[PDB]
Amino acid sequence: GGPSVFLFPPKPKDTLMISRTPEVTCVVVDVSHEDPEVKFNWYVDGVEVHNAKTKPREEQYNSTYRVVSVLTVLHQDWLNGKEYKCKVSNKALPAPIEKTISKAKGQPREPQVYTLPPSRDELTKNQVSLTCLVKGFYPSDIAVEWESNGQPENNYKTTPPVLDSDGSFFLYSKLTVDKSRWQQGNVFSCSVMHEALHNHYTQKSLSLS
Amino acid sequence: GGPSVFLFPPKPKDTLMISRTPEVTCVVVDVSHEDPEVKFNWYVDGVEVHNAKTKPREEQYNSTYRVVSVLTVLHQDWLNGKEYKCKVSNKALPAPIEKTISKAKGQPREPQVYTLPPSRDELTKNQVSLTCLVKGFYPSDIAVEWESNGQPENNYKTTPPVLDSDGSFFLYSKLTVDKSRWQQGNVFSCSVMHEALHNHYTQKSLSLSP
Amino acid sequence: FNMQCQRRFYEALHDPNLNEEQRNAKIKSIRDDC
Amino acid sequence: FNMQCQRRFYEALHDPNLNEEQRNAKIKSIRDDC
Ligand SMILES: *[C@@H]1O[C@H](CO[C@H]2O[C@@H](C)[C@@H](O)[C@@H](O)[C@@H]2O)[C@@H](O[C@@H]2O[C@H](CO)[C@@H](O[C@@H]3O[C@H](CO[C@@H]4O[C@H](CO)[C@@H](O)[C@H](O)[C@@H]4O)[C@@H](O)[C@H](O[C@H]4O[C@H](CO)[C@@H](O)[C@H](O)[C@@H]4O)[C@@H]3O)[C@H](O)[C@H]2NC(C)=O)[C@H](O)[C@H]1NC(C)=O
Ligand SMILES: *[C@@H]1O[C@H](CO[C@H]2O[C@@H](C)[C@@H](O)[C@@H](O)[C@@H]2O)[C@@H](O[C@@H]2O[C@H](CO)[C@@H](O[C@@H]3O[C@H](CO[C@H]4O[C@H](CO)[C@@H](O)[C@H](O)[C@@H]4O)[C@@H](O)[C@H](O[C@H]4O[C@H](CO)[C@@H](O)[C@H](O)[C@@H]4O)[C@@H]3O)[C@H](O)[C@H]2NC(C)=O)[C@H](O)[C@H]1NC(C)=O
Repeated sequence: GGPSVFLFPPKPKDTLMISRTPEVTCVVVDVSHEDPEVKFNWYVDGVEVHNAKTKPREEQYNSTYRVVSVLTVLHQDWLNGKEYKCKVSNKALPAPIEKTISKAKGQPREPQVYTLPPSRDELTKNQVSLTCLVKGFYPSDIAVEWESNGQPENNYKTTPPVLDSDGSFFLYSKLTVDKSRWQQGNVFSCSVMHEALHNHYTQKSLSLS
Repeated sequence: GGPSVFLFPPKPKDTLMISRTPEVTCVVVDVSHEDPEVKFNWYVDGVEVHNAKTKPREEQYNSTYRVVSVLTVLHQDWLNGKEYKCKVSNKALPAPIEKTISKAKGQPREPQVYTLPPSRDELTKNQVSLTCLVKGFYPSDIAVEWESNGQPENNYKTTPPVLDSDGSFFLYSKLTVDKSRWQQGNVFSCSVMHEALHNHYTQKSLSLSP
Repeated sequence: FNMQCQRRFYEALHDPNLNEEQRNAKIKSIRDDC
Repeated sequence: FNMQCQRRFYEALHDPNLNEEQRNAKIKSIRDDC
């Protein structure tokens, strides 16, 4: 067989907010119980770097092993196309495995946010859904969140980026609330974080006139 | 080394509309040139069947092979949880590979359909989006379409079912139109087909009213 | 589509009166009928 | 979250006057400041 490798990109919100810390993660699965020594080699646009933080291996219930190296990156570097290569070297492997990832190439496109109130037919229920349509953005890397009264509402579920017919993406975010909170006229806001948004952020409120 | 196998379920609409013909598909990749013989064996809840239609292999561009067998199924049978096992036998196989798939288990839940008109902020554009939130259904097998004036509208795009916090799924369908058609008061319908819908069908209309 | 066949189908499929055999038989008939 | 650091960050990020080296430097600074 052979241990396997998967390279994971940073979280959209991590690359956009200067507060957060974006990291590219390198995972190694099917790591042999007898030859568990795993060595990582990280490279940015060719040049090797050494500030990756490798975590202690861990036997997986299927009696194998799993090792993970986390490379912290620069929001700019990721946003600027820089390429991140992870090179895994192990015994049970003829030659070190290599995986490379970078941000999607292509003209970014500022997203448009629209807040839709619940359908009338839904007011018969005890909870109603507030929708936040986010369309025409690119690349698909994006982060949607809801809040009210400054506080974050967490009972929401965003769909994953869907490719539209014009080559851009669009998704929808459904926040679920108590009819009571809604009809009471409270104000909710859908915030979107994207690279093509001024200051990588925007908001749209939603309530009952 | 040895051929790989993938079993694909029928299309939601094919198991729900009595018109169509639902089929489970067995695909085999990695067949070898000198070791090219593929034998399929189909089973429904254990019992073998012999009405699968195997297609002519096709030498893959990556120098390997791809053979497919299509088994026509019974709408009911699938909708009832029957199990479809495909058994692929080849020489490069120590032992025949088996794959089984069936409808997702769990109590069906009737989807709720709500139509949302465009956001006000969108009326500054020449094309607006008519949204169709479909929620709380189970299983994820579902089919949404749009229409108007009895005719089907095709400039829409549906999101894949998303797992909600209550174990059920929900999705959204965005039909895009010319502001003119919408403001002119035309009436559009979002139609949903699901096993948990009376007659596997339902629709909700959307137009101008304000 | 032929909403009537879709109805006869649904009906059959959920007829608590028939058994697997009868069901399949009744469904099939609606299939060929349209 | 500081709405100000996000502003200085976006700012520095698209400053057409700074080069890769300077930008990094200016950005890092914004990072350490908050
Ligand atoms: C031994 O057990 C390992 C760990 O298993 C535990 O965790 C889960 C995986 C469950 O199985 C659980 O029951 C076990 O306790 C197995 O590791 C997995 O191995 C598979 C096979 O390669 C990996 O599959 C990949 O999955 C990713 C999805 O990534 C997800 O990321 C999140 C974080 O963001 C993780 O938290 C999730 O767990 C996922 O890992 C895919 O992106 C990736 O796709 C690519 O390869 C496939 C190959 O066909 C292609 O089809 C695609 O197009 C892509 O190219 C791939 O499917 C999975 O990530 C591993 N899980 C972990 C935690 O690393 C191991 O496989 C198993 N081995 C044996 C012999 O049993
Ligand atoms: C030889 O070439 C075959 C064809 O390759 C494709 O891509 C390029 C490179 C060309 O060669 C083209 O001819 C062709 O388009 C390879 O076959 C492919 O093999 C992969 C696995 O190696 C198969 O992946 C599996 O696909 C399932 C879904 O695929 C769907 O999408 C494709 C294209 O959109 C359709 O053709 C299919 O009909 C399907 O609709 C997917 O479900 C599988 O899931 C994987 O992940 C889950 C995670 O849990 C895991 O459980 C599962 O086991 C899989 O790991 C999987 O991704 C792919 O279907 C197959 N393609 C076709 C067209 O059959 C062949 O590998 C290659 N071999 C070599 C040695 O080169």
